[PDB]
Order: sequence, then structure tokens, then C-alpha cells
Amino acid sequence: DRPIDDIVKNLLKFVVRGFYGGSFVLVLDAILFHSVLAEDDLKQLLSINKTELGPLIARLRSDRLISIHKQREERVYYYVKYPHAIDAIKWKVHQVVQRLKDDLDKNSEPNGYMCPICLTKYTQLEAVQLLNFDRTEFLCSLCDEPLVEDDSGKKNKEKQDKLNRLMDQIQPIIDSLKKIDDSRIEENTFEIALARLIPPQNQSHAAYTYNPKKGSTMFRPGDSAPEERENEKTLNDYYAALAKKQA
Amino acid sequence: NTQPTIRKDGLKLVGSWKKDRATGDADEPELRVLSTEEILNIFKHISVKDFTSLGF
Amino acid sequence: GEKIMQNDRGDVIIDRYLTLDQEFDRKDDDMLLHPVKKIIDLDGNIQDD
Amino acid sequence: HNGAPHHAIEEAESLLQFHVATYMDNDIAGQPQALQKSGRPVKSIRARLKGKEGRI
Amino acid sequence: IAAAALQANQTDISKSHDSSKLLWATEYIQKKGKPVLVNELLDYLSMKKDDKVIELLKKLDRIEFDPKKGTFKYLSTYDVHSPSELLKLLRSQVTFKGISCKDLKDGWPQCDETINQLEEDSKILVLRTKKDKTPRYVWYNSGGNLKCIDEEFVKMWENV
Amino acid sequence: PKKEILDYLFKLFDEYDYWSLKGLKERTRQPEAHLKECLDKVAT
Repeated sequence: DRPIDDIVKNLLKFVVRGFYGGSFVLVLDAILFHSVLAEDDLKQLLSINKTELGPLIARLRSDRLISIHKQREERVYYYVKYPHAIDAIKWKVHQVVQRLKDDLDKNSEPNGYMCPICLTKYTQLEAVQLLNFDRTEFLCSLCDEPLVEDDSGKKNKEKQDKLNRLMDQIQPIIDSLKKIDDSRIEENTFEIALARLIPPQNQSHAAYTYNPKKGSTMFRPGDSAPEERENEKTLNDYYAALAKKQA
Repeated sequence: NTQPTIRKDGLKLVGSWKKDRATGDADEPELRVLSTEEILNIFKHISVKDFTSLGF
Repeated sequence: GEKIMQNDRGDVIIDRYLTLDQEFDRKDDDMLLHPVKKIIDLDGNIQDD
Repeated sequence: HNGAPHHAIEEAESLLQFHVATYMDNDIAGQPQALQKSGRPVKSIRARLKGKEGRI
Repeated sequence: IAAAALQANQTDISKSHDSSKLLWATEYIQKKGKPVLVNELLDYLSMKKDDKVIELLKKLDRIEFDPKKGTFKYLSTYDVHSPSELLKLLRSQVTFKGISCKDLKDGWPQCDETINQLEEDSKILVLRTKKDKTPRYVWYNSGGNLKCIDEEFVKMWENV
Repeated sequence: PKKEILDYLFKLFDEYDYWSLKGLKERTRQPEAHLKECLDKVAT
């Protein structure tokens, strides 16, 4: 379909390949290669168990990546909610960016002190109020220990470089985010993934169909969108002339 | 939307949406135990003047 | 010439071909695209300024 | 966090809510009693603050 | 005297079952690394005529007759003995079913080393055990490197 | 006794196609690991 959806899928592939386990890589690649899937079909394809499946599925629910669908035919299906997924990704990358930027801003500040007897850190101001009468060094309030300076000033450039190279690594995600913001997103549903059903098996137990309910108003989160060769020819005509004669 | 009729029971809360909007009478009450999470969210979605009306 | 409606259930067997017909429509529109004469090109007209 | 088969979750959270309810009060409608060792039931804060020499 | 004992214990080719005879014949085919002619069969099972056993052996997919000469050859599960063919097969895959190393060793015994170096090349999606890196079902590396972001950045990501 | 029990197995599943392991074991009285590796090589 749209190449931006393909960019989204490849973005998911890159994100999991760069930030998550190989099992997560396999699971998300398989369920993007295919569509909504039953659990036993996954067990058949990957030859896996519920014990292995549990933490991975739980983590994917935690990052709000794949919406889990359940229906009675109960058969459990799984699909990537695109807007919630990209909003979670945007929130996480925004949080990472703000976290590391404030880390660099804080690491640009003076490092501070600590008293290693009580293993408690001390700020520069806390050192100022804890000085000696000599106006030279700083003594602890409880342990009465001469304050020793924190070691982060050399770490300032290290955290800056880690920030820089992490932005370099994350830059394709930024570009895909830019193209996504250029695009306009349609929200995934289970039946939308049914319309793009990609069957792995010809022996799957699950009926990958949606069966709606009348008389029901059940509302839940995660689902909200507010010559010789001439002779035989004449002989063939000879047969046809004789055949039409009897008729 | 339609509301249930909540039955207090044990240490939890169940709903029953009769809702009367099938092709027929809709005699299907959704006997669903309301999550503390969704009660918290919907309580987060109340107005300030609604608090004052309710006495909060 | 009928607007689709989710109230209609259709036929599931025939309606499995819905996305196939959709990508047929996309391919056919791709074939139908062609350059336009500037004497009548409203796209050039709206790309005046 | 690990494999959640969705049939221990309900009773696990029910036990959690039950126990925090018990710690808050043990003078509730008589479906539980929730005693510790030994047979004397655990006194909760309502039992600590009730009439006749409970803190007031 | 051991040879005499083995000759005395040698069961005649008139076995209780033609299936048993054909099973021993498939053992004889598999233990030979070359397409063996029909005379090798006449050597092994001591009979000359074309049989229902021989006809079913011809009908066997794993046992291929040679119309040119008669060299019956064993047919493996996979006709892939190069990593180029392996990658072509992986790219030619139609579902995400993985492939065991055993039937790949069938035909290509030097496939496990190839799998290991392809994983070190990060060109595959291998499944390896937790006791040790014992390769199992494999898949094509549709994306980039598996070892993509450094351990400290992945670590602080897990802190995220 | 590989070959003898192999043919003996062929009569045995000919007697009954759903021949169980316990029914197999009483019909053999043999080393069981030797018994189990023979069974899966041909059938179930």
C-alpha cells in the first residue's frame, strides 16, 4: 500500500533491532510479515512455549506496541495499534532526549562533594555551608569528615559525546518520525488487519474472522477512536460433408 | 453511551448494561467487573464544578 | 454507484476481494496518469503563483 | 512482569486489595475475618480507634 | 573366527518383511556417499529381477534412479550446500518457519560452521540454545545488523 | 537383536495399529532405550 506504512514497518524493525532482544525482533518481524495471529499458530511457527512467550508479550503490551485481540469462535489475536504505538515511541524518545539533555546540563554544573564515611553526596552549596573555620576545606556534619569532591567534570564531555552519537544512531528514527508527521495516520483495528490478513498456515486452527455482537455496548480502552498437408484438410472437409449429410 | 446498574458485591464492583438497543429488547446485561484503573481514569475525567456540585 | 455501509454485511467470500479491487484501482489509476497540455493545464494555472 | 496466564491475575490483585482492605479495617461485612497467628484476629486501625479505650 | 561368527549370524536376504529388506537397502544407500548403480543393489540384496521392492525404491523420492546409467542416488531434504544457496533459500522463504540444522546437515554436513559464520556476519536469524550457542531453526535477516547499538547505550535504554 | 525385533514389530502393529508403548513393552521384555529408538525409526 502506502510506502509510509512500509517505512513504519521498517522503523519498527530498526527500533526493535536496536533496542530490544532478538526474540522481540523475531516476534515483531513475524507478526508484521503476517497479520493478526493466534497463539498456537505462533507456537507452531517458532516452535515455542507460553513460558517463553509470556515476558515478550508482556513487554510489548507495556510499550503499548501491539494491541491484543480476543474473540470467541476464545481465540487470541494481536495487532500493532499504529497511533498509540507511534505516540508511545514519540513519548519515549522525547523522554530520553529530555533525560539526556538534562543529564548534560547537570553534568555541566560543578560536580559537588561527598562524605564517603556515610556514603552521602554533597552539593557545592552544601559544601559552602559546611566549611571549616579556616575557610579552606569542608567538614561533614555527622561523620566530621573532610569533604572530597565529586568526579563528574571529565564525564561532561563523555556524556556530551554519548548524547551526540546516540542522536546519530537514533537519527533514522527521527527522519521516519518526520515523514510520519508529514503523512496522516489511519488507526489500526483488528478487522483492518483482517482486511490485510497474511496467512502463514493452511492448517491454522483459528478462524481469522470478526464476529460482531448485537445488543451489546461493551466499551474498553485500547480500542478507542473518538501438397500432402492440404489433403487431410480436404479429407476433414470430406468427413464434415458426410456428417452433415446424415444430419 | 449507556450506563450499567452497579451491584455492590464483596470488595469489587460489577456492572449490568441492559442498554435496550438491540434489534430486539437487548436482554444482555454486561456482567463486567469494573476495573479500578478505569474508575480512576473516569474519575480523573470529572470537572471542577462537578466536584463542587458533588461536594469535593 | 452505492456508498458502502458497515450496516450492510455483504458477502464475505466476494468481499474478500475488496482490497484486491482496491489495489487494482491504484494500479489502474497509475496507468491512467499521463502528462497534460499546458494550454488547458489547470495544474499549471493554479501553479501560476 | 513474567508470563501472565490471565487466571492468576484476578485473584492476585483481589488478594492484594483484600489485604490492604484488611489492614485498613477488620470490622467489615462478615465474609472474611483475616486472622494471623495465633487465633486472635489482627486488629486494624478501626479496631485501634474504636470506642472504649481505643485512642479517643 | 569372528568372520565365521558373523557369517553364521548373517541373516539371509529373505527377511520377514520386504519393508525390512528395503530399510536395509536404504541404509546401504545412505552409508554410501555416491550414486550407486543397480549392480550395487544386486550385490547387496542377492536377487536379480526387478521387484515390487525395486519398483517402490524407484518410486521413493529420496532414492533417484539414473536413466542415463542406473546410478541410484540418495536425495536429501535440501539441495543447498553453499551459503549463497542458503541465503537464496532464505530470501525465497514464504513464511517465517525456521529450519532445523539436522536435515540441513543432510546433504550439507558442513552447514553448521557456515551458519555460525553467517551469524557472526549477522546475515541470518539463527535460534541458539541457552545451554550453549546450539543453532536451531533459522530465518533470513530481513533487517540490518543484530548487534546494532552498543552495550552501554542498550543498557541505559533498558534503564529507560 | 535389532533385526528380529524389527520384523517382530511389523507383525505387532499389523495385529493392532494403535499399539501402545505399554503393550509394546510387555510384548518385548527388552532394554527399553533400545526398544524406544527402534520404534520411532519406522512408525509410532
